[PDB]
Amino acid sequence: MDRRFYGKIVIKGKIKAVTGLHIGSPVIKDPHTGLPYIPGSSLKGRLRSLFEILVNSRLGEWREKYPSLANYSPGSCRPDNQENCGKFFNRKINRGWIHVCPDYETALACPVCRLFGASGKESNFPSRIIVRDAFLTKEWEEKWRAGEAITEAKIEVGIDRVTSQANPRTNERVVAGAEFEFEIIYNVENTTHWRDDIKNLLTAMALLEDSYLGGSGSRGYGKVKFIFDSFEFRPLDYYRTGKDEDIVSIDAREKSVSDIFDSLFSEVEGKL
Amino acid sequence: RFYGKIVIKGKIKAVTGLHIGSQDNPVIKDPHTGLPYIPGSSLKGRLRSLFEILVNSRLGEWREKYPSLANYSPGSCRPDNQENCGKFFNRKINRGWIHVCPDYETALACPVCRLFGASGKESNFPSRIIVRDAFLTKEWEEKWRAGEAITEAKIEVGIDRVTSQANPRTNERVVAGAEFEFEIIYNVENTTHWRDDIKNLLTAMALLEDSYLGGSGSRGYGKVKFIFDSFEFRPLDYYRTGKDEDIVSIDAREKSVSDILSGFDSLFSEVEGKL
Amino acid sequence: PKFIAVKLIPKGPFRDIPRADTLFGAIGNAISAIHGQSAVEELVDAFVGGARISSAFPYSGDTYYLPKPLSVEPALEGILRYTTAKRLRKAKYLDLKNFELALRLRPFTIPEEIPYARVDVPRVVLDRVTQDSSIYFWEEIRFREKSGVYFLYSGPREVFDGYIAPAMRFLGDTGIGGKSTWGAGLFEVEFHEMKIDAPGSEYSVTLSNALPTKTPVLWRLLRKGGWSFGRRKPRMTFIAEGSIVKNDPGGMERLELGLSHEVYVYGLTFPLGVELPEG
Amino acid sequence: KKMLEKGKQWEAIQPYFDNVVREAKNFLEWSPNKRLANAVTVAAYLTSQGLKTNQVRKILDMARTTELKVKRGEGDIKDDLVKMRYLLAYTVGKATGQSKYSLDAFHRILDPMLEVLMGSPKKENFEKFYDFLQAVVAYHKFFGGG
RNA sequence: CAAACCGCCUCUGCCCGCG
RNA sequence: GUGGAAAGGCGGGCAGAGGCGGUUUG
Ligand SMILES: [Zn+2]
Ligand SMILES: [Zn+2]
Repeated sequence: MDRRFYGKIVIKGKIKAVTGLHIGSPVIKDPHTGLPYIPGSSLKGRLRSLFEILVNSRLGEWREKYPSLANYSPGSCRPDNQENCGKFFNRKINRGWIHVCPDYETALACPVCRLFGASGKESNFPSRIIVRDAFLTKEWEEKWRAGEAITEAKIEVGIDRVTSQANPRTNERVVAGAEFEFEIIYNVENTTHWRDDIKNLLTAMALLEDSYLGGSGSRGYGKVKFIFDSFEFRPLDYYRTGKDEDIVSIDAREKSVSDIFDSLFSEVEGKL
Repeated sequence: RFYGKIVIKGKIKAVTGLHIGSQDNPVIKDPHTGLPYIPGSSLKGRLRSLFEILVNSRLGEWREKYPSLANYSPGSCRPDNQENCGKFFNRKINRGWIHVCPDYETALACPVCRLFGASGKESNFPSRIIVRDAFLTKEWEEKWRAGEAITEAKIEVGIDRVTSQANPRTNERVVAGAEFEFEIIYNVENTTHWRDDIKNLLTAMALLEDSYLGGSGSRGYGKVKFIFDSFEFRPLDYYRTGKDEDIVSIDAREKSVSDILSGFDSLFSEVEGKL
Repeated sequence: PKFIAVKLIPKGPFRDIPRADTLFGAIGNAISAIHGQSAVEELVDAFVGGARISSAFPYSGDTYYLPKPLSVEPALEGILRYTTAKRLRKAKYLDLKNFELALRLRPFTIPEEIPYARVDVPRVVLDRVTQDSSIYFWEEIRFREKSGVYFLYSGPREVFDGYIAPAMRFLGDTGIGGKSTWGAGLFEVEFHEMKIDAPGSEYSVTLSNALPTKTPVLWRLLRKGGWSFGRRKPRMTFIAEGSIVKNDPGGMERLELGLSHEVYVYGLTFPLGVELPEG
Repeated sequence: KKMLEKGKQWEAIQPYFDNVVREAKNFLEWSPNKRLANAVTVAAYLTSQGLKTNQVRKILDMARTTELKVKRGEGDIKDDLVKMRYLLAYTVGKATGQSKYSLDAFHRILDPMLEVLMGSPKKENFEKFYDFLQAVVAYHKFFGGG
């Protein structure tokens, strides 16, 4: 029922591996250029996985703003192996539990599922964000071309508690400071709730910026920072005329908690 | 009638990995050589879906240019399960709902079915573009004969939200950076409709620059990129006599946003002088 | 027997190896769009009085295949192995050199490779709101690298030069049958000459779908219909190719179908001489 | 011969171990099964000695760099081929121990396949040493050493 | 002018839906 | 005067949880 389209807010910028960055495969590398990269699967599934638990904590405090959160109650469906019952984490993937709403009209009011999309039997909601793969920037293509190391091999160990017998292994991780260039597209399918979706995406970006991305993470292998370049709007008439009619938010030197908001997005409000 | 055929040629650049699938998930490949390819239907229907959504946004604002969008209300016919009750996505093929017009003379004024084609009952407006099938550029067959990998195998995982349990699957994705070679042949059947049809086709292509093409697109598997070579008009007299009468516009280094405005007042000034 | 050979270098996959009935329909629809109504009737009169075309047969890199005559089945033992006799009866397309052998009832060889593949691709239909899918399968003829399809033309040269050669340049950019908006029936056309060494007898194999005016000698029956501007054509009993008539010129039939114009179905023969056994 | 690498296989698989190795004093010796057939017998009597395994991967990364330079990486694929000769004996020029005798069955096969590459094809003339470089490691893992 | 060791293991690795 | 016309193999899914480069040598 009723998919519309008004435009597409485009978020561009850089991902700064403030510490090392492990996304296993050996870090993944695209087969052509040979450099490492960040997928969009590894990033959408980690913005999601944080905003999940953010909703699960506030699961009762929102159900007058987001309906169909009334039909859940916190926890997993593992202590009673059923698909759709009163618990929030209501899909089995292979042996593990994940919140995906099972319908279109249920998931249109879920805050997680109107933004990261859903699936199901006899109904399906598709996403509103597109999270593209993040390759190395223009600087680091050439820092690779100038001969620098782009990855490292780190050597760790495991010590016996009684006799101090130690047992090494080798991880392989992107060097610190490496910088990848990303893009996130929110598809404005309704002009009532795009503020809420851009603000929930920024909540997920802030929670990722305090947590890690991939790899061990609890041992230091994460720590991504978001260096913003351009929010753009690209309205419905950019695509027909082709002319530069798109509204840009000026945030080249701001934080993901500094966007989050009424001062930045005022022309996007007025353009409706 | 018929007044010639405008042939649009160029290249597609899979800037991110391109995945289509062949029913641990393979991609579709030519059964004889083994190279991948982009189907013509997978490209055409993605263009049609994008332009359907764009039109459904604009059923109030184009009612004077295109009539027979006055017969439709913006929405879908899935809840009230009568076909063409009055919503836009009115025809049900098997389990999904598409906007396909039910007649000739209602689809001559609807901008989707005038270009992409309708089916109806006793009527059948056929399409007006031919989205020719897209194969790897000969540079990327030469890279295929240098032993280089032309597809990859990407392992993804699903993870329990409480206990962090890995649940992995693999997808076979085309190597990012690949090049395919497309062709789209528009049939000039009525000399009024041509400007609006090519503008709508380029609008549908430019929505595809910011969308994806098949497969897990929101997990980063689309990002297609059109790189035009040339247009040709191929007039009615060309198929009669077989000389070189066809106007060749040259836009070798132009994108689809640089093509809709920059060349449409200028690179089609020669074609409007021949109609 | 000097024939013009039209080669259809494929740009994609066909829907089927085109019959003569859907080659002539495609030529008529080309001529009505680049010339007019009154030049399709002159095409039809040229094929009534003179010229004939044949069905399309596969080629693969300068080897041209032709259908097997049915004249070799009743006396395949007198030619001659039970494995060879069975594989020599199953096979459909003989090579041009072998085909000229088998027209004279000589021992021949079948090709050990077919130039195409009938593959069925799964497609899907997605609704625009929920992206909720529905599969169907679609069959098509997917060709190899140098392989493709061709057909033969007899008759005069002003008919070829005014009608069939413009029709082939038109139909290269709107294909021969099938989902031609997926870029299926499309091709590049190029013309050669073929010469066929054929014995001058009373009996003729037909290289096009016959629709005869009298009973033939040995035949292989083929019902098919069509679709003419949306209207369903009734099913007609053609003879399939490679079948033996004697002195039977075939015949086109005009249909009714409720249109602005009559619709001809190409039921003419394409005779090559053949040597029979005693029955 | 899985039960070979027995204890006297060092005194059994050095029948003609270095003669044909010195006869392969260039890279493109023989494209056939003689590559694998030599590469099994090379590791067949290393295994009776020590052969500390994981001190090799710098050459693996260096061959990866030269292979990226095969894949349109750099036009000069000459300096990294010399940097292996710069690191040819520094390992036995760093520390010695119990597995040194297996290094005696490792250093004698270096200079037959290392002095070649100054006037060589950079993309070509390289895959056969690149195969012998991995099949010895592979069958040495398969006999049970790593 | 560094003596000696340890130089990866533990777990899942395509599903629900269209015919 | 084409066994045709219309039809996106696609929606959702973090390669992840755990592990001192360490033990002895005036
Ligand atoms: Zn939900
Ligand atoms: Zn329509």
